[PDB]
Amino acid sequence: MSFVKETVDKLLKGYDIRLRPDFGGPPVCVGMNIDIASIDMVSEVNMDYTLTMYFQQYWRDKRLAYSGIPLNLTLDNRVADQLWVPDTYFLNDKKSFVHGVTVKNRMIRLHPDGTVLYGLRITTTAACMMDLRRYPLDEQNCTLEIESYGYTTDDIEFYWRGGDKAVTGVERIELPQFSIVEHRLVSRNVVFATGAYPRLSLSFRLKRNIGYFILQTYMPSILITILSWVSFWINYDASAARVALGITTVLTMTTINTHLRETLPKIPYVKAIDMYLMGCFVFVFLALLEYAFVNYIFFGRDVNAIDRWSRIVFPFTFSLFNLVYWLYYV
Amino acid sequence: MSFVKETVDKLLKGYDIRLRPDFGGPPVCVGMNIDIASIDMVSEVNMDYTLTMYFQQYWRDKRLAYSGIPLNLTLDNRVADQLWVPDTYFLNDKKSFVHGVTVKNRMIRLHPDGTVLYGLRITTTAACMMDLRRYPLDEQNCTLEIESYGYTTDDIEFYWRGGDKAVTGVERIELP
Amino acid sequence: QVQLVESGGLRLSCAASGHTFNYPIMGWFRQAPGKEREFVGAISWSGGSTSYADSVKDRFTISRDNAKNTVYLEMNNLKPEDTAVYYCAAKGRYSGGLYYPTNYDYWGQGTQVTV
Amino acid sequence: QVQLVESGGGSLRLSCAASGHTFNYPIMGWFRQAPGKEREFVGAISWSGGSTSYADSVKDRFTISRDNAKNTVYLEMNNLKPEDTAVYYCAAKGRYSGGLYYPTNYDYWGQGTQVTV
Amino acid sequence: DVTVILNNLLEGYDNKLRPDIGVKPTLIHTDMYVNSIGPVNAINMEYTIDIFFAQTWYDRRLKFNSTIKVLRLNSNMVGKIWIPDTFFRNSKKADAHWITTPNRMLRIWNDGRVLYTLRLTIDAECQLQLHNFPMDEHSCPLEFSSYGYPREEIVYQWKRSSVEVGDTRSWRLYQFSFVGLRNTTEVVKTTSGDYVVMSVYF
Ligand SMILES: *[C@@H]1O[C@H](CO)[C@@H](O[C@@H]2O[C@H](CO)[C@@H](O[C@@H]3O[C@H](CO[C@H]4O[C@H](CO[C@H]5O[C@H](CO)[C@@H](O)[C@H](O)[C@@H]5O)[C@@H](O)[C@H](O[C@H]5O[C@H](CO)[C@@H](O)[C@H](O)[C@@H]5O)[C@@H]4O)[C@@H](O)[C@H](O[C@H]4O[C@H](CO)[C@@H](O)[C@H](O)[C@@H]4O)[C@@H]3O)[C@H](O)[C@H]2NC(C)=O)[C@H](O)[C@H]1NC(C)=O
Ligand SMILES: *[C@@H]1O[C@H](CO)[C@@H](O[C@@H]2O[C@H](CO)[C@@H](O[C@@H]3O[C@H](CO[C@H]4O[C@H](CO)[C@@H](O)[C@H](O[C@H]5O[C@H](CO)[C@@H](O)[C@H](O)[C@@H]5O)[C@@H]4O)[C@@H](O)[C@H](O[C@H]4O[C@H](CO)[C@@H](O)[C@H](O)[C@@H]4O)[C@@H]3O)[C@H](O)[C@H]2NC(C)=O)[C@H](O)[C@H]1NC(C)=O
Ligand SMILES: *[C@@H]1O[C@H](CO)[C@@H](O[C@@H]2O[C@H](CO)[C@@H](O[C@@H]3O[C@H](CO[C@H]4O[C@H](CO)[C@@H](O)[C@H](O)[C@@H]4O)[C@@H](O)[C@H](O[C@H]4O[C@H](CO)[C@@H](O)[C@H](O)[C@@H]4O)[C@@H]3O)[C@H](O)[C@H]2NC(C)=O)[C@H](O)[C@H]1NC(C)=O
Ligand SMILES: *[C@@H]1O[C@H](CO)[C@@H](O[C@@H]2O[C@H](CO)[C@@H](O[C@@H]3O[C@H](CO)[C@@H](O)[C@H](O)[C@@H]3O)[C@H](O)[C@H]2NC(C)=O)[C@H](O)[C@H]1NC(C)=O
Ligand SMILES: *[C@@H]1O[C@H](CO)[C@@H](O[C@@H]2O[C@H](CO)[C@@H](O)[C@H](O)[C@H]2NC(C)=O)[C@H](O)[C@H]1NC(C)=O
Ligand SMILES: *[C@@H]1O[C@H](CO)[C@@H](O)[C@H](O)[C@H]1NC(C)=O
Ligand SMILES: CCCCCCCCCC
Ligand SMILES: CCCCCCCCCC
Ligand SMILES: CCCCCCCCCC
Repeated sequence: MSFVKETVDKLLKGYDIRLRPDFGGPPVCVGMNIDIASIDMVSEVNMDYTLTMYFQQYWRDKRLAYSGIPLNLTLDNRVADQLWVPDTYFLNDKKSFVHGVTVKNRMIRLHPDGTVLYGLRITTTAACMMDLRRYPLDEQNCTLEIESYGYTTDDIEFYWRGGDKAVTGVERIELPQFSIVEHRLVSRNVVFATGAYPRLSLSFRLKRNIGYFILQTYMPSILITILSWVSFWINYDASAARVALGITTVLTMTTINTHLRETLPKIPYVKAIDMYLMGCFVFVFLALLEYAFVNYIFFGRDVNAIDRWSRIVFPFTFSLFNLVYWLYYV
Repeated sequence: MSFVKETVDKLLKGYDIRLRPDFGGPPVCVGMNIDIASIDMVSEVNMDYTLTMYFQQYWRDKRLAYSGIPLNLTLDNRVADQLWVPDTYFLNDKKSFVHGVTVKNRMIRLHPDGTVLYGLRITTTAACMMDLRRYPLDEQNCTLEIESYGYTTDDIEFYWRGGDKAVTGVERIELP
Repeated sequence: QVQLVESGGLRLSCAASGHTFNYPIMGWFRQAPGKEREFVGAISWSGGSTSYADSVKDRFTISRDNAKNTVYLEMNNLKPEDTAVYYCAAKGRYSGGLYYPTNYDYWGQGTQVTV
Repeated sequence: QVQLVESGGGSLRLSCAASGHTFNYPIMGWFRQAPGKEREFVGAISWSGGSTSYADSVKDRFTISRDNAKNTVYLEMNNLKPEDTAVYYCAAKGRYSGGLYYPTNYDYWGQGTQVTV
Repeated sequence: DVTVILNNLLEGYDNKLRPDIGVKPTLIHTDMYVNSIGPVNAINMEYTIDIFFAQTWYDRRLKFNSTIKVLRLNSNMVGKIWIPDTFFRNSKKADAHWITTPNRMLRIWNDGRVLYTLRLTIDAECQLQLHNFPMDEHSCPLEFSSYGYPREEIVYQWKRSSVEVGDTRSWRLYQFSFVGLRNTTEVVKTTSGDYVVMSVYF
């Protein structure tokens, strides 16, 4: 107890934070581990995802070695300022924090051989590019890039501790709309003309679940188009009925397209859902134009030929359009 | 070159930050100046409006009086924590802050006669009650009220430095 | 409130009944005679997100179905070190540590797979 | 600006009618000035018509109402005492003026009516 | 060795005063690397930008003669040194990064050259003339200057070749397309004095 206190005092005495371990020696090797609690949210509008996690950095330092105390020491969180820590930052971070209730989620653990382990609970809102061109049938690939700020590869070398076992909690992630297909870890050195800087990267591939979209966005449009096709089987002189059917189908299509504001209106890009809705709109418009032709040709100046070929060509053309769309986008 | 260092050290030596200029004398007279950078939004829902400004205060302090240096000294902004400043505040603000990138957007400037210029970059959300009965044919009057917190007119007085030209940028402001 | 029944022995199937959402991650352990239970592979609740032990990688595979039958296991490369009874277990959402049996609450039974 | 006009002057009802930019000066206050004595704060009323505030002397005797449909404030009096003989004024106050009991904070005043009992 | 140099250089050096306070203006060479221009939030008339901003100046008080000439300082000493008061005029809510550690690097050479680099994520204001919407083009500025020091005290200069931009494909611009950039420098007149305002238009 007392001798433990004097051991800690001797360890911290004459230890300059401004000096890295082996200032003139070979570079210090930092092993990084992550235990990710969950990915809290993924927003396409702001183009980013929120990740909470336990970042651990492990490194050796001869200055902080002790002896005669075989048990492993876990010092208080207030020693972080007293001890030197590597400068590490997330390149694609927009806003992150270290939890601070009831106390700061920060741990420093020393070992008798001078080794140090530093752990932090961080919630980072990292930013990842998204290709919402194939939305909602897309498959995003988001990344977290860890990099040293001041030091080059000649002074600090980042690596994954445990190879492919560095990152854990992918099973623990549970996103409502997305589903994780694969995760990857890549360590490398970004090469600059001035020098080389180390970098690590943890990447996730996130497929999107399409059952919800197929139920809400796609199915009503198909049903409305099929309803618009009903006009061809009604008597050609039923002007009020056929015109009301066609124009109300057009109105329903427009109503769906406008209150579809849930599906990414705030940021505007041409996605795949937009093309599908446009195709359905064009089909119902052509359906009404067909009765326009029928009325003018046959009423003014034994089924009529226009309806006869329309009944066969409208479903066939819509099926071909659907086949082309699904094959191209999948 | 060390003369400036000795002068500022002598000025800051034995300086009481809790005592206003002329504590027992007549009240200190403070001029104010504003440059409106932008009126960001004017929300009818919340009946408030955000406003960014450069807010500057001028006051004469005999304690910070020097000689032999014919130039106005612009010191580091951290000296504001050592010097006395007015306890000004916006009475109708709902939320406000001083911008802090790259450093604190603050400025202290001294003059040989003793004048002190104190500038801040402030974004503030002020309250503006609105008579929306005639909406959208309405006309609103949104005010910003500046007042001393603790001191009274027996200790501190305010004025618009430069008179009617004490506020600028209003012609440059654009709103949707 | 998670009744687990494992069957099979090679293909194994572990059916779960009850409040299965509260116990998302489910995995497999094996106990040889005169040995402790050792981890064999775990699978998450949603879709394909699984982990495997290095000692038995690429010879045991785990898949999931959104049904009461729940998870399936596929076995290859029978060896004298596979003479162990295999248990199916489920874990709480926040009970960290996949490889440790003590973190798991509700277990199935042992299926001997002796060569 | 706002133009105030007091009228009226034992059920007595005084009326202070306001015209102009009445919204910018929501609070309206009634004062009284007897001969010799200085102005005293009789009462105050808000914009919405609620949260009326009366002085200690006449807290229960008088009652002040409001109706923004015509921009007029009514000061009713139930029982009048012979110390109440005075010139009654109406005034308007800004939204960030200050206290209610001090006539200096009030910007626009009225000519004031006379009451004797 | 290095530590004794560190405690030696601090002695004296009142940080309140700029280098060459009474002699000449302090010349600051600025460089900027635009990581990406975030989405242009037209609803609030703003756009997010991520930059690595470096500025270099000369301080004669910090000269030290020793075997090392590439010395580096912990962020705490960065706060004991004088640094310029540069700020972005059109910023709405800008901020540097701090996790895992404060992202600020200060490197001093033996000849008194000081280089200070910061990573910034600014939300700069960009007024939009939406009369020609959706057939519109905009020139969003990012302008900065010293807050307190006029032209007679601090003078900014672009280091070389304006600013460097990464690969445009990595940028998060979905509603708009990038059509290049340009740089400008002027002397904006204000009540406090004349200030050298640098600007980059995208
Ligand atoms: C948006 O809406 C707001 C809503 O309020 C609206 O605000 C009002 O704006 C008007 C102007 O349009 C303001 O009116 C002016 O107020 C001046 C200050 O009045 C106070 O101080 C007077 C004394 O002088 C002060 O200043 C001198 C130095 O200049 C100083 O030495 C003094 O110590 C003092 O600080 C004071 O008289 C006045 O009134 C009180 O006292 C008088 C005494 O007779 C009494 O009659 C009053 O009842 C009251 O108790 C007050 O305390 C004022 O100087 C100025 O005067 C003009 O007219 C006079 C003649 O009438 C001229 O002599 C003078 O040169 C000026 O031309 C004027 O009255 C008003 O105060 C605002 N109200 C509030 C609450 O802020 C905005 O205008 C609207 N604007 C927009 C853009 O929409
Ligand atoms: C909301 O949703 C959450 C999500 O899961 C629910 O969470 C769980 O609640 C139940 C309710 O009790 C918890 O059950 C218990 O666990 C405790 C603690 O167990 C540990 O420590 C004990 C210390 O004495 C130890 O004995 C235990 O050993 C057992 O477990 C091991 C596991 O392998 C087993 O091998 C042993 O044989 C033991 O069985 C264990 O290490 C335990 O004390 C509780 O005991 C009660 O129930 C048992 C069985 O009926 C009974 O015998 C006891 O006498 C006692 O009455 C109980 O088993 C469970 O741990 C929670 N899970 C998590 C992940 O937190 C929650 O219940 C839901 N609530 C509501 C309101 O919806
Ligand atoms: C989401 O999308 C991102 C962006 O594309 C993907 O990121 C890339 O991932 C791949 C691997 O999946 C990375 O490629 C790898 O780099 C490794 C290290 O390169 C070293 O070697 C080079 C050349 O010598 C050095 O310059 C560098 O500094 C490193 O020292 C390679 O070892 C990998 O190997 C494959 O190619 C090499 C040839 O180069 C073969 O010899 C190998 O046998 C092997 O076949 C690979 O090349 C790539 O660098 C990553 N890019 C970025 C920007 O991070 C994510 O993977 C993706 N995620 C998902 C889940 O899809
Ligand atoms: C230190 O600060 C003083 C001011 O406190 C500086 O002197 C002042 O300079 C301004 C001009 O920058 C003078 O203002 C006006 O200038 C216009 C012309 O530009 C003129 O038309 C006006 O009549 C007016 O003079 C100002 O009067 C003057 N001083 C005063 C009395 O305010 C001074 O230059 C600064 N620097 C030094 C080195 O002293
Ligand atoms: C202090 O921490 C060290 C770090 O692991 C512990 O040491 C190792 O201990 C584990 C399990 O106890 C072994 O599997 C490793 O082989 C050990 N060596 C290495 C290099 O990791 C150590 O036991 C801890 N001290 C205690 C428990 O008193
Ligand atoms: C930008 O600034 C640099 C440096 O001052 C200058 O050389 C160049 O001409 C300017 N314009 C462009 C388009 O780069
Ligand atoms: C979906 C288009 C309308 C279906 C008409 C059914 C015709 C039945 C012919 C026997
Ligand atoms: C809207 C166009 C309708 C055209 C009606 C038919 C034109 C004449 C066909 C011979
Ligand atoms: C499962 C996806 C179905 C896509 C629509 C099918 C169209 C059928 C046309 C009659």
